[PDB]
Parts: sequence; structure tokens; C-alpha cells
Amino acid sequence: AIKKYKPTSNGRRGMTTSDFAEITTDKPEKSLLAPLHKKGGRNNQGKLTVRHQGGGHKRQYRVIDFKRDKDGIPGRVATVEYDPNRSANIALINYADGEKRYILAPKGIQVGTEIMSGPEADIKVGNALPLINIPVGTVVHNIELKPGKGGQLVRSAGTSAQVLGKEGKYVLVRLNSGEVRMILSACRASIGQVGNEQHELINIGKAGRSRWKGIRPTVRGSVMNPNDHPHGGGEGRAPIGRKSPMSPWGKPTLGFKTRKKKNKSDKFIVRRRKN
Amino acid sequence: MKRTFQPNNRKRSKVHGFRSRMSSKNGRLVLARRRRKGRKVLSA
Amino acid sequence: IYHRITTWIRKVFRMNSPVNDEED
Amino acid sequence: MKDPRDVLKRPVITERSADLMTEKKYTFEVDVRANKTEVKDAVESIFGVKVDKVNIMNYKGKSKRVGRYTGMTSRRRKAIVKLTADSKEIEIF
RNA sequence: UGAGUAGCGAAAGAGGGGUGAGAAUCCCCUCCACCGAAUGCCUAAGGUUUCCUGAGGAAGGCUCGUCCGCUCAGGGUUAGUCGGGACCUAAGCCGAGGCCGAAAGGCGUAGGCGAUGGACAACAGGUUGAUAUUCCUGUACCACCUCCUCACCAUUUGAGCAAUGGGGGGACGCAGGAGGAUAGGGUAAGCGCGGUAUUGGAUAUCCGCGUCCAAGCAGUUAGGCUGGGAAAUAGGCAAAUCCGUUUCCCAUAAGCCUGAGCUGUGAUGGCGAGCGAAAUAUAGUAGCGAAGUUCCUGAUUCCACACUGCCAAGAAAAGCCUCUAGCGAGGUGAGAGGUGCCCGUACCGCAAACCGACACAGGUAGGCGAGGAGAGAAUCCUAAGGUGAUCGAGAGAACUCUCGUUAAGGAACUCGGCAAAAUGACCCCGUAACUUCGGGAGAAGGGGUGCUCUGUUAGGGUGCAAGCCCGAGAGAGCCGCAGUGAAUAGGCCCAGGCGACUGUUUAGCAAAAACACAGGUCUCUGCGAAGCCGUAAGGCGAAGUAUAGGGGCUGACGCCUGCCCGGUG
Repeated sequence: AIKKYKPTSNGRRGMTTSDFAEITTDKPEKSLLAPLHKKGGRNNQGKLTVRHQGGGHKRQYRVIDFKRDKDGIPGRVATVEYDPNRSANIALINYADGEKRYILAPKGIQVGTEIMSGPEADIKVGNALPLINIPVGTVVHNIELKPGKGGQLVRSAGTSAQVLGKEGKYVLVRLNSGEVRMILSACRASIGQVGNEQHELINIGKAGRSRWKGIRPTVRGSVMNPNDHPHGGGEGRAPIGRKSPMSPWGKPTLGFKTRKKKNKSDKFIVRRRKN
Repeated sequence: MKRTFQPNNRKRSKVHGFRSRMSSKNGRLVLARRRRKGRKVLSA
Repeated sequence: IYHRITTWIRKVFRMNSPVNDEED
Repeated sequence: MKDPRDVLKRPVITERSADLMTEKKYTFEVDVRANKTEVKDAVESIFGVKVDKVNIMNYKGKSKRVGRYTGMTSRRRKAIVKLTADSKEIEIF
């Protein structure tokens, strides 16, 4: 849910926050906590490769085995916890081994529900089983690109994916925004789209909340001096007279493909740019 | 008003110390220029 | 008593606002 | 080397030190690299007196210009050994 | 030369004596003045003796000078417990082999370095011309070691030590609100003082003082454990009677861990108002020494990020608590005996001992920071503690500056109500257009607050009472021009352009109609990324994953955002 704030002040006029209803416990387990030094977007050389990063609130990583390498062992969802690191909520799950591992949380999961990581596991949400056993068209999340590497795909909240069908090599998958790839059949994946779909609807409502993110402000390019930016110079709000809108780096950004025309992944691209 | 000189011995030592120059060949060159001229007080 | 004494002088500088206006 | 006897330099003759003579303690200059543990073995050998709580102090040299030529004083390091009760002094003698 | 002209560096001094060739400026005494949420102290940074005593004084003192942070002679910082190192770790850095690079070198494991953090045992008075949670007089505490003294045990059926290993714990955000107690202030009691000649007070008079720690011991404010016992264990690289997990038993508290600060012990000790010698090298100490209670008031401190709430969910490791692996022939449990090192300790640190060429109206963490009024670290006046802030004398011109005043008028001044004036303190009455319904709104516009009595009020705080306090409401009265009388604590009503706002910007001419922001939109990016920093390796993005990131454009919100792909991409 979304709790709208009354406009007691100018920053209250638009700001909104998620219900946090999924959250159960105020604190993370100590055993899986990890440090997160903030690079600030700087290179190891010390130069800032990425613009407007850092200055945000301190964060502490929770260990999360997306790989789910263990199998045949039933688990249980004890608690759910907020994750500063990403839009997706974290749900702690207690294994029958007594092992504990934070895991990505699809919506509609209930506390105490059983979850098996094995191939023989049921389709029921929260389970993760290999693509060969997956029925066509079922929603899937946290898909790995290769086995044992972890599921880079579909980690953010509210994202989803669907299977168009499968061969022995490779299983088809609908990636978000309609793109398709022949992901390896042996590769593991987890059924059920990620929760916290309401995160997109959240409104920041003030400059101050952005500082906590912390998203540093970005100067408009025309305002910038001509030496610093291509669109700079002029006598007040200079027209984008220069041919082809441009990044401060020389490559054009509006409609210009940044793809390498030759790539190993090009064979896997059955479909591209549905818009 | 605040001025450019705000002394800190740890900073002067870590930055302008003899081993700060020993750390790199260029600093060894600085020490070499320091010694060829016969300066009584090398480094900082 | 040696009564040694030493005197030191320095040029310094500088300003240049210069506060000059016109002709334009 | 090492030997206790060479550790000492000269006694510190000051009005502040003469008052300490009634305190059953006697100041002596000591080598800069010497430790308190070494000084305790010196009095037990040279004087033969039992040793209690030894204190040691270092002093940065004062400037002592002679005409044009300034020059730092050498760094003295006196030590204060608080001798045990009932023990004859060898100082001054 | 300008010149004996500018300046003499914010902001109280006066007198008496003393020293001396020389005294406005030095010293002492008596008044007076200024700071006192400091111009007070304590300690970093940094300075590196500038501290102290005895002398000198030509130069350095915006002036003389017997005086100096000056110049000379000696003298002065004392630590197992304070800070740091014989403990740890963060950012970051170094970095065996190694990954790369014409060379030089770059990158980065293992490992190490590195506090601004975590761990850690000593507190009260005294002492010098100084340095004192270091020296001293008391009481202590931690760690380690047995020529020792007792007590308990066990000889691989093994008394115990128990890891570089596994867990536990350490271990952490912001805001707010009750509570307990205390560092501190004041009242009644108590003890030492003085009867004051300026009218009047042995009197509800006056002045001054009103106590004391770490600890070894007992319990208490109260919080936290969510429960403890038994059995079973695909796990926590091997193992585990440890943890985690599972299943039952008993759950309204037996039990588990931590507490500020209190009562007696620490103390038949010393602080203490005031007396104040011999005299010594006549400073002024030695030395003597009373009461030492009670109530009110109490935090910004502590219990403690304990509790509640919230989002932006908020370090790392060791010291510790346990577990086994593993070591074993003498060990444990308490007393005595000893050991405990290396550096920093002076002074200046709101400043004449530093940043500033100066003995410069500026700049410099943090920790203590009182009283009367007051909401208050506002403001004014005063304690504790300092400061007489180092060129002056006297005339009282213009003129310049800092201010106070102003007859009749008012913004007729001026580019412009610039500057100045006025309003402003609490309680009460009352309050419009407009609006996103929050605002606007201290709207505007008015009234009352000084003193006395009925009134140790009505009502509350604490207390057995006694008492101390917080205190309206009113009535009657008294006065003055005056009444938050001093001092500081908004001037408003409108009408339009631009910009949502807070915020940011040219330090040192321009702070804004500029920038930014949330939002809106386009485009690119499928992870070995698009974009990058780099010859590369590596790394950022990212311990991310199209509801996520990069770039362009537009700027909250409301109504909207039309047509054109010929040309240029």
C-alpha cells in the first residue's frame, strides 16, 4: 500500500512511501551481515568514472545465495526484511539443516511455507527448479545466465519473465520489456515474479530524500560551460543547434545504438527491441 | 579568516617525509636533486 | 655580551582591483 | 659490555636535588638508550643499596648562541632512584 | 624631499608610598572600572622554552622605562593505573609469489600498516620560586611470575590446560517522550562573628562556613532474556554434551544478564570559616581549628538509543563467553613473596608564546561554564576567576567619523522610503481575499499586565506533620507623563512580472528572474554492460540487474502540449 502524506509542508505535498507491510522483524540476523564501504562512484585510481554518486545513507549487506546450490532439502520462511541495497524485499528462510540464507522474495509468499530447492520441488512460489522441468508459460524470476553463477536476471522488484517454450538446447525465455534469449536448459531458475511492484509508484516528493538514496543532482548540459559539455556556450539557454544531441563524451545518446555489432551474445538474440 | 597553512605533523610527515619520496622513483629523483645541491636539510 | 643583531626586509605584494573604469 | 658501572655519568647538583637527599633518593645522569631496568642493576652493584622505585627523565637541549653561531645543547637524561630506608650514601664522599 | 607631517594599532584610571642616576608607563597598598555561555580553566593542534629565580638593559617594546614573551647566568616536566606503543580493526596505503606495461613502473592476493573508533587496572588531600588523577600520606586495583604457606583432586579407567579452528557476545541509525538519580543552586536549622554612632535595629540583626573519593563489600532505582528442561540432528570445511534447526514437557516466574545513584564500611583519617608565633635569608608560613543537618529546586549529565515511533534499516576486528580438535604427570582453589617496560608530561592555546612580515580590531577541536529577573548558553547587572588590554597631556575650531537630540511639516529628498525612525515582551479579544484545504495567519485591528492589602489565597509539587515552593483568578486601594517603564527579543496592508519551495552558485564586485530538485519524457544498456577512468591489467557502475543504471531535454501542482520526415542526424 501507499501512505499519502498531508501537505503540512512543501516537501509533504508529493512525497509517498511504501506500506512496509511485508516486513516482520526490525533487525537482520548478525551471522549474514556484511560490510559495504561506499566507493562514491570513484575509480580505484581515485577519479570519478560515474557522475553524481555517493553521499547516501550507510548500508550493510545481507548475504544472499541466489545460486541455491543445495538441493533436496526443504526450507521454511521465518521472516521478511527491508533491503536498502535494492528495491526488492528480502525474506529470510530457515533450512532444515539449520542453515540460514537470505533469499529474493516473490510476492504472495506466506510465513512458514515450505520451500525445496531441488529439481523434484513443486511449482509453488518460492521454489527454484531447473528450466527443463518448468512448464511452458509460467512466470519465473532470478534466472541465472549460467549454472553456479547466480541469477543476474530479474532481481529488481516487480519484474517478471515467461517461457515461450523449450528445446533440449536451449530453453526460450521472455525477458522483461519483451526481449528473448535461448537460456541454457540445464541452468537453474526460480518460478514466481518478484514482489514489491508498488515501488515504481513511490514518489520521492523532495530533494532531501534523494540525498539519502543518495542520488546526487545532475546539472543540465546546456547550462554547462562549452569546454565541459558539447551543448555549452551561448547567450542564455543555448539551442541544441549543434548537430546530433550528445553526451559530454563524444558518442550521441538519443537513438544511437551503443551495442557492439559483433558479440558472443548476438547468436542468442532471437528477438530485439519491441518497444 | 581561514588561511592555506593549517599545520598537521602527521600530514607533513606522510606527504613530505623521506619515505614518501622513497616510495616512488620520482621522489628518489627529488632526493637526488636534494643531495646534489648539498642541502643541509633533506625532506621534511 | 656579543649583542648580535639581524635585520630582514621583504618586497611582498600585491592587489590590482584595479578599480579603473572607462573609457569604454 | 654491557656493564652497570658505565651507565652513569655525573650527579645532578641542584638545590632541588639537595632537598631530595632527605627523601632517600639521588639524581644521576644516565645514557639516553638506557632503560629503568638497567639503572636498577647499577645501584645494586655500584652502591650495593637495595633499589625501590626508579624514575627517569629526558631533557631537550636549550639554545646557546655564541655570537653569530647558534647551537642546540646535548640532550641530558637524569634518573631518580628512590633508595630503600637505612642505607648510607656514597654521594659527596 | 615630502616632515617633525601621517600614524602611535578598538575599549578607564586615580592617589599614596617603594625602588632607582633617571618613574605617567615598574612594584606594592587603597579606591574605581571591564569580561564573567568570558577578557574564566583544562588540553589538543602547533609553537619548542617563550616556564622559574637572580641580574643586566645599548637593540627588539608604534613613547619613556628600574619592567618584559628581551638580552645574560643557573633552575625547572618524574607514571603497571592518564594519552600513545609492547592489543585490534575502518577509509586509505604498502604489498612475497602473481596479473600487466617500450623502460621507468601500473594493478592486486596472502600479509602488514594505519585512529578520528573498539578493548583496557588510582582514587582522595598535601607539597615547591615550578611538575603532579606521576613526587608524598592514606587507602586500593589489573596482569604476570613461585625460594613459598594452606585447601581440593587425579597418573592415559586420565585430575586439567583448553586453538591460529567453529559459534556466542562484542555490535553501533535518527527523532521524541515519560521515569529514577546525580554533578549543581537556594531555605529553615547548626557553628563561629560582630552591637555597628549618618536617622534608626540584641534585634523574624549582620558577615562567613555548612563536608569527603575510587575501591574491596552488601542490597536497591529499573531495564533487557522471552521462556527454561528433555530428546533428535542432510548443517556451521575435521569434530563438538557449543550454536543453529526440529519435536515434546513445564510457562502468569522460578530462573538469566546488566545496571545509575543511594545507606554503613573506605574515614578514632582531612577539608574547613577564623585564629595567624618564634622569627628567617621577618616572605608570611608553621601550628591550632567550630558546625558540617534539613527542606525546596535539577539538568544540556548518567542508567541508555533503555523505551516508543520512524524512514533514508544504520561500521570492522580483537579483547572476552564457550565448544571440541589437540596437549598431560602433577595440576587447580585461595593467601604470602616479588616483577611491571618504551615515549608524551614545562609554558602559551581565545592567544602578545599560532595562522596571519608586526606584541595585527580577523582565523583556531572539544571538555567544565554560576547567581537575580527571564522560556532560555536571549538580554542587563554581578560571583568563582581574571583584566587596568603598554604613547600621552588640554584646548573644546572647522571639518570627517560613531551617536544622542530635535519647533512646524511630512517622503515635497532621491534612480529608488537608501539610511534612520517606528513596531516588537507574555495573557486575552478578534481575524479577510484566496487556496493544493496544510495554509494564508504574530492576518489585520484592539484590550490587560506597576505597587499594596483579603492572599503562609483558589489549585497543584514534595513531605508523617512542620515547612518550603510552583501559582492563577479576582476584588478593593495607591501613585506617577509613563507601568514587559532599563536592556535586548517582527513594521504592515495591497497590486503584477519571474522563479514551485528549502537549498546551491562566482572564496576576494554579480546569490539572482540564474543553478539544482522531486516530477514528466525520450533514448541506450541482458551482465564479461551501456557509459566510462586506463597502452594494458584492474576498477567504477555493482556485492546492481530494464519497477535497475547511463545520457539528453523539461522543471512542484492544474489545464494542456497543434502541423510538417523535404533538408540535417
